[PDB]
Amino acid sequence: TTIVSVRRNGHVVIAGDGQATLGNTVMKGNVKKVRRLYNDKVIAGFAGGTADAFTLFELFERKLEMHQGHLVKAAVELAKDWRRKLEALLAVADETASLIITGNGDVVQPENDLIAIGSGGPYAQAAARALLENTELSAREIAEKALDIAGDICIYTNHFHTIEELSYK
Amino acid sequence: TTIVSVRRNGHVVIAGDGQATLGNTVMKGNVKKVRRLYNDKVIAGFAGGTADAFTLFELFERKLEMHQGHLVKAAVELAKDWRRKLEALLAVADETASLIITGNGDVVQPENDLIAIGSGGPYAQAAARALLENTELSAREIAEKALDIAGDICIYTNHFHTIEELSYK
Amino acid sequence: TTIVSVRRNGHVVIAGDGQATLGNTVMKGNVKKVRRLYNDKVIAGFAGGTADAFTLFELFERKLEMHQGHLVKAAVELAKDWRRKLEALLAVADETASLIITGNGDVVQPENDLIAIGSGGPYAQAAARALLENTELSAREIAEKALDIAGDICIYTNHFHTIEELSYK
Amino acid sequence: TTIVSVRRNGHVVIAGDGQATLGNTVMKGNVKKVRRLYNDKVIAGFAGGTADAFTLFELFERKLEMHQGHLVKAAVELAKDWRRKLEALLAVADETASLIITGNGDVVQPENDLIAIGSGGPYAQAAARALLENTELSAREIAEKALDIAGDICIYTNHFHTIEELSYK
Amino acid sequence: TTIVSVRRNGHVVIAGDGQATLGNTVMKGNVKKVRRLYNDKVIAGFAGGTADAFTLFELFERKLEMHQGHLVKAAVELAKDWRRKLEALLAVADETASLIITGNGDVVQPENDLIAIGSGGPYAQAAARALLENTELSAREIAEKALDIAGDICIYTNHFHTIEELSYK
Amino acid sequence: TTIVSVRRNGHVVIAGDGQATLGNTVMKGNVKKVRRLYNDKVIAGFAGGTADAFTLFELFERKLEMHQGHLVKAAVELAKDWRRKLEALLAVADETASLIITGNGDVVQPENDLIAIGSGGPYAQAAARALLENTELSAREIAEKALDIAGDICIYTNHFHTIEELSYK
Amino acid sequence: TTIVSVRRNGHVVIAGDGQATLGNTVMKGNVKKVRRLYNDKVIAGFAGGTADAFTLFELFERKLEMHQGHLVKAAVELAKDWRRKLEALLAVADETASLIITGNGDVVQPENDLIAIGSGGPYAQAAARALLENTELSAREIAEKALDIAGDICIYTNHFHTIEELSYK
Amino acid sequence: TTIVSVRRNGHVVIAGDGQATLGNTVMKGNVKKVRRLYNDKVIAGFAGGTADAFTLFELFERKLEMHQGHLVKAAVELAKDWRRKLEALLAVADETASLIITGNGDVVQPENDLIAIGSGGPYAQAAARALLENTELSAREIAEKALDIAGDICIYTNHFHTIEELSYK
Amino acid sequence: TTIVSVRRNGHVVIAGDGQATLGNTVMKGNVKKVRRLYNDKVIAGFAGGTADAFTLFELFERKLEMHQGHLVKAAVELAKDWRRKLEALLAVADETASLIITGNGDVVQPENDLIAIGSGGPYAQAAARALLENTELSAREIAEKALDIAGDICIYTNHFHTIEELSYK
Amino acid sequence: TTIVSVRRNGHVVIAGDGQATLGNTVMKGNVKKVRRLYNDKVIAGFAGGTADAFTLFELFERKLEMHQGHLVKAAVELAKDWRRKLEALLAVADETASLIITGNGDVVQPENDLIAIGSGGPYAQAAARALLENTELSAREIAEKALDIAGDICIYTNHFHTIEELSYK
Amino acid sequence: TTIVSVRRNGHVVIAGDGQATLGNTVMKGNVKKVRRLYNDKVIAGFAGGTADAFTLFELFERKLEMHQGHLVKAAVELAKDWRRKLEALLAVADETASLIITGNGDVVQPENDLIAIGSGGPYAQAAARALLENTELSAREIAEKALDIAGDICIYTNHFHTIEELSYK
Amino acid sequence: TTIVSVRRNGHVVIAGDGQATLGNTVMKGNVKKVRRLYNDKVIAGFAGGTADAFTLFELFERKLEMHQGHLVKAAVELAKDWRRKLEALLAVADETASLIITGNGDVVQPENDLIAIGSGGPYAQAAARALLENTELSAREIAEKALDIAGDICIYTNHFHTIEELSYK
Repeated sequence: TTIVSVRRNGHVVIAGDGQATLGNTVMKGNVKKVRRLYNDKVIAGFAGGTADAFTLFELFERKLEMHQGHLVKAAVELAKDWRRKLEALLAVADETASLIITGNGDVVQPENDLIAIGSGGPYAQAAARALLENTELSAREIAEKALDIAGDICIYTNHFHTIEELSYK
Repeated sequence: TTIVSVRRNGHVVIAGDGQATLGNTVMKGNVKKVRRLYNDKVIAGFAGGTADAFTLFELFERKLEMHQGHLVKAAVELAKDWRRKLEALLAVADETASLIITGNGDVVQPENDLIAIGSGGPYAQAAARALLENTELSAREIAEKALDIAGDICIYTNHFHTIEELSYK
Repeated sequence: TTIVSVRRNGHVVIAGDGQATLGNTVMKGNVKKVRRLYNDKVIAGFAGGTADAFTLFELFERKLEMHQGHLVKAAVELAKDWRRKLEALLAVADETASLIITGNGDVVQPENDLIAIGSGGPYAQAAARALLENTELSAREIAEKALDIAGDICIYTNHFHTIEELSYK
Repeated sequence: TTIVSVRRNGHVVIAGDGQATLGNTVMKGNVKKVRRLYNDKVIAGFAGGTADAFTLFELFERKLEMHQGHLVKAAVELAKDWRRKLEALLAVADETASLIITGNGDVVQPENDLIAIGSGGPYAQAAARALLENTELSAREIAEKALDIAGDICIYTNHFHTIEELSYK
Repeated sequence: TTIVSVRRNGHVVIAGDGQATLGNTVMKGNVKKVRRLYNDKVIAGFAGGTADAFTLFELFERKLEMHQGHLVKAAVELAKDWRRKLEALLAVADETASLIITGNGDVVQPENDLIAIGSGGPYAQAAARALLENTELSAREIAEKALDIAGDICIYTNHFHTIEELSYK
Repeated sequence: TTIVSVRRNGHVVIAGDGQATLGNTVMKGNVKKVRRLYNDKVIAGFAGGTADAFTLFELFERKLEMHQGHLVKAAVELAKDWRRKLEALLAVADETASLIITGNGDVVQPENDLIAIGSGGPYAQAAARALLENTELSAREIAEKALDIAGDICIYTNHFHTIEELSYK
Repeated sequence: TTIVSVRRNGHVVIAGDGQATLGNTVMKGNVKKVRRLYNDKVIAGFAGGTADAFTLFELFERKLEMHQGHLVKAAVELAKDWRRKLEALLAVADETASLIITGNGDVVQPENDLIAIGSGGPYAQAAARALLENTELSAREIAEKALDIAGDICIYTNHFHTIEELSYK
Repeated sequence: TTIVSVRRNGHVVIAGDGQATLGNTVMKGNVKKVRRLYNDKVIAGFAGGTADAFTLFELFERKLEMHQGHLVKAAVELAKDWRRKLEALLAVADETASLIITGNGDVVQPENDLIAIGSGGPYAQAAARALLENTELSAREIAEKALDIAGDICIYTNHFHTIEELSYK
Repeated sequence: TTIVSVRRNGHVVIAGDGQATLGNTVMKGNVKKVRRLYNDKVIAGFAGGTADAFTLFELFERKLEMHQGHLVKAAVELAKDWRRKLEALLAVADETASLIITGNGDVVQPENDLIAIGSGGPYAQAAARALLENTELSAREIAEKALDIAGDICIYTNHFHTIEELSYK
Repeated sequence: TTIVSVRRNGHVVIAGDGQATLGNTVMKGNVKKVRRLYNDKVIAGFAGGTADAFTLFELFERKLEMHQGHLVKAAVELAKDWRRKLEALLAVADETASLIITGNGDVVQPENDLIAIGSGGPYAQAAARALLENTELSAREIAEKALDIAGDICIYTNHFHTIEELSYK
Repeated sequence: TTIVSVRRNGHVVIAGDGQATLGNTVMKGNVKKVRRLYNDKVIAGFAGGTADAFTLFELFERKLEMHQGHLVKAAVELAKDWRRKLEALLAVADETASLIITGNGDVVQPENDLIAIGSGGPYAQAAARALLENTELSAREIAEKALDIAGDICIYTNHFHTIEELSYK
Repeated sequence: TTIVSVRRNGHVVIAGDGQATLGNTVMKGNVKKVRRLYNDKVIAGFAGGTADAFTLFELFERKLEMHQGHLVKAAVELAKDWRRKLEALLAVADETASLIITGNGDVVQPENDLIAIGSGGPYAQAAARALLENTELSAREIAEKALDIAGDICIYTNHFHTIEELSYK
């Protein structure tokens, strides 16, 4: 799996592949790993088992309403509620911030709001970081291009894309 | 990796992917796994390390000259010379026969001259066997279509193709 | 085990083998892995332990009545009730849709309503996909032929068949 | 793999399946695991890798000539020559005796000249022993029927047969 | 251990050995693994820990009274009450049917009412299947002879016998 | 540890050593591993951790009162109550019967009421069985002599003795 | 396996079982593990692979001639010649002494010329030691009775016997 | 460690880090992993043990003289001479070609003369590939920037650089 | 990770790196591992998962208010409340004392109020101890210099710093 | 860790080292492993984690008051609670008795009130036992000298001492 | 095993137990582990296999003659001849020095000519060191008393003694 | 084990501890791990087995004479002769340079001629680096003080010192 998030110029996106691997075989190639939440002003991407991550969605989407729609707090609260047999990673972003929510119940603020998680995560991070620091490409162009390179390199990442973008100020 | 060989209507082909995998990463995606030998009337495909298999080429191409270019004998003789470690598989075919030459030094005659070796071997075998018994497709069409399906399913097989065909009577 | 589902021309079928394996030995060779439900206009096939899957039947057949006989909703509802980790897979199809219901509680829509689950799943998928894209065979002919190839290749799949077909518009 | 040998009424046979398994997949289903030697008055069957066992053939067939055609001595001598990186089992029989030649270099005289080696060995032994002690069936009938049952039970044994019989006094 | 059940000509029997093994040592050699139930018109044999299986007896003998003495229903009901893992296997038979009740809570109808469970199960199955298909022996003779062979082959099965027979129409 | 129980001529005894071993070192050499229960007409010996076994005592001594002082029933009932994180063995005997109560919750009736459990169990069993079948020694003499031999042979058994005898009819 | 040697009243014997075990299955039950040497005034028993031990025979029988027939010296000399890829144990006795010759090349003088080697060795030692110290049985009676007990207890020892006795002064 | 090679516009460079890791500790941070050869018109970089790789240098620098200074042939010849207990990777480039020389004795032509080997190899490949396909940066700028990103991501790669450039035509 | 605490001349500091490692890759390099508490007269540093340690903060900051602001008691009370699925270390200091609060619920008083915890802990301890005993550097200078050396040596520690100082009497 | 207790001539002492080891590194060298309790007429020493053992203190010191100050009971009650994923040993002594309270919840009376627990326990036991049986040294002299020897031999025991003595009648 | 050597007042002794352990069982209890050499003015003790150590004897006794009878001489020369690698330890002493000769071919001068090797070595070292530093006992008394304590503590050491003393100036 | 080397102001030293550890016990505490070579103008220290390292001495001292006394060349030549690998580390220094010679046959030039190898190596590196960069201490003072700290922290390093110094220009 590979989930990428890039933020640039009042835009933020999350892109994910669609590969589901069982052993050395592809079960499915069109998995939707990126969705919108909270009246479509919150975007999220997941890596891991479809169940555990879907648990996290509701569990997170709940905390969003339960906390006004405040991204950071909703995530922080959730860090306590998971602190139990789940293994998945969650990439979450809105107009204000971008974070990662992990299995142990950690909440992580990526360095430049650049998120790259999954098996193919580090490869996408390398491509994204490169494009960020040496081009004037858009957050959507960078995330998409980084995801293709990751799929080219990671055996467990493909070339099916789901991309959700968020325009703001 | 995946190597397929199909024989039908005075034609015989060998098709192979181009993926070289190190761990979970792709080192190279355009490996040439299929070549011609002996004045281009013998075709061969390999699966395994580039070195050990290249050893087998020369070691086999030698026995071809050393034995008139009689395919079967040259292979059988080689079975003794490796009977010492090498881990690679060799698919070899000509106008007359088609065989597999393995690491332990075995020589195997496939059931209907259908060869499918490599990690993605079995999946290509299933696709080929289906096409063979249920279509009127050519040996080249069948091998190519089986190799794509194998690449689609096997994590260790890609969609780069090298195909060598041999027309005869 | 191998369960195959093919949909073509107002027909949909599910086919399964009959092998039950304990270690390296065959316990039973005539397991019924495919049944009809809901007044025989819903067909289902399972892979896994006879118990956990039979749990899923009732648990699913319940939701069918509880939800009008609506296939998709009944499955989606069940995804919550299992979200307690049973290890079986369920292939379910009717006139309208075809889905897979897994252990973690996921519900999956296969790409072209082609379902291939079990140990021998991928091999049947390869054969089915081939036949689908290169013949004019019926959904029943394709599923049966794909199941035989799977049984030929999978050590854990045999040649006992249970097939349930569904004619509609 | 199963190899069976039965001796009864001046007859002795060796029967073997044809399955070659790689992981959980069948590579080949028509392997010839039984042959004749020494001007066709010695029969042998093998279980294991095609190479190591083929080494044993020549290595054994050599000792046969080197020792007159005396079955027992030729085998005993071989026990020293292998006393080194081979893993295979050898079933050998003639007019006089029947033995097993193993990897460590042991030579074993089965209890009632009933030999059953391979993964499916014990199941064929049980069927054979039953038929032996409770029927008047021929050595060929017993070996064949025992091999089918073994193929039915062993995941690693099939229903392809190679049978070599030997009539004498 | 080994439990065998054979049904033939209005007779049904269950036979079991007496070996209790701890590590590589025999704790006890005269374990009673076969008993009668429900006014002695139901017979049962068990494989596993003496406790867990004895739990199953009462738990099963209960359902028998609770359900009229109907063998199949009593077993099916029990499949729910155990749905923890108990680790034992239960062989149960009467005038009407013969079944296996397992640890996960499965209920299994053997192919020809031939039951062979335990470590030595498969060997007894092979001998029984042979005798069944090639002799005219009684259900008691076949079960006993199959149990001896299993004890001869299985390290964990001995030659102490407990046999319960049931004559009917 | 070695606990021995012998029954002969209206007498029954239990004998145990006194060694407590931690790694390769002796912590204690005078452990009391044999006691009397239920107004001193029930004797018991244990092998394992001093805690888990002492749990078993009370848990067993309870069921004795709870069930009249009936040895067998009290033990059988206990088999359910332990069917959980204990690892110990219990040897229990009275005027009527002698049994072993194990960790999984099994209850075992030894072959000739001869009990030998612990690391040095099998050696004492061999000595006891010998004396039983070839001398006219008393149950106390046999158990004591078998325990010494076991201590001589087992690294984990010493020569400190605790013996409890029970005279009856 | 179990090899026993007892010396008493100008007699010395060696007794061994006949079981050959492969995994959990019995290959052969009538192995001859005890023989005579050097004009039948030297007896020997072995435990291990039939090959390595047979190597030891010749290698030892050689040193016997090479050293006059002196038991101890012949064994001691051999200790140097094996001081290399053999794993077997050798029990050797004559009119004068009794010893064990092991794989590392050690020569061991048992305590009271009582030898018990093999998997079932210790159990036979316990029975033998008991009989020795508490009966007036003959060396042949003791060894035989100890071997039966060992076969009763060891999973890897049977009840087939080969006994060689030696009468002297 | 990380070795990168980029070729663009009549330039070719090799860049490497300087980290030497022992366990989880840094032994040295200024290792020179890139050098010039053959009168400074051949550049090379290595990954692995300082010894084995230095062996490869001389062994390769030898073949360069021994073969005119022809890069490809000198490498191919070396592939035979190593076809033995070395574990290192070699990156080699000149005016004409760029190759990798591995431990098994393989010679690999990278896809677009882009070489990225070492633990941090794949991350540098992703950054380089990105810059190549989306900027107009120089081969030196790309290699340096890709090496920094690799050092940022790989625990086993640092930010010490050794860069050798080659201007031609 | 690496947390250092030094106390000297009415000053006490805590210094931590910023590296977050996942596998062999750096997720984040600017983690804040040191904070102030209780109206900024208590400083704390953590090592481990961001979640479990953040649990400890609140859980500890709670006990501070709950206990007057008494450092030692608040920590000791917490030792009971965690005596449960957390894995983190906590370095805590004020005007009066300095302690470590671990996962099992231990509270440890370091030897000279010198705290060095984390993967790079011991290396920082060595540098700090050296500086302490051989220079007149400030507690802040020592901690910072020790942290750099630790980051230079530990693969899992970087050179991002967060330092909190506390001036008192 | 090494805790020693010696009782002689109306005196009883407990001595412990101060080493705390993490991996192969010393975290702390002046740990206080011996304290006084219950108005300083009860002494105790611990071995293990500082937390779990400190739990045991309070848990034990509680039972002391709760039971009067009667040693045995306070310790026995504590054997409950630890009787819960935990590990620590406790040495406890007063004017009347001396005992060990372990992790499983056992209470052990040492042979001659000589207690030696911890990694270095056995070595101190050896030295103490020697001095006891061959000198007229005081209980304090013996315990101190035994502790030094243990620290000299045990890698996990040092030469920091904490000694608490108790004079009585 | 346990070998002790003590030197005091113109005396030097070597003491050893007699236990030979196979698995958890005692093979022999009266092994002679200490002998005299070189016209009985050199004493030696061994720990390990009887063979490898006996090799070392001759190999050492040889070098003694080959080098005048110079103890240190003969041992250092031997260090080269063993530089096999087979497993035994040798304790050697005369009028002048005392050394240990190990498997890798090291020669070690113990601290105060106190040698304690074997499984029970460290325990004897502790007892000896105690007695040495706190009594006026003889080298023979100390070694004997230390060996008993070691036998009491070590599971692999018994109370059979072989002691060789050497009086000089 | 710890070996430290510091070079400062025309001086260079090597310091090592004396601990030899077997399991968790100290075999010896006064091992000499540092010596002089080549007419006492070359100093060396080793870490590892006494044998393998002593091999390295002679093997290195040889190359010194064989190569004039040139430190670097003698070491480089040796790198080939070791390229069957004795597991040891070698620290070597003279007037000109300082290097490490490792087991795989690598030769490493430390960063500032500061060498710290062994289990306690990194701790001594931290202390040394600190002293170097923050004091005006001598190379001998720094190495000794760093070795003490390492011994204080490493469980496998003690406080016995061997120091060799070398004065030059």
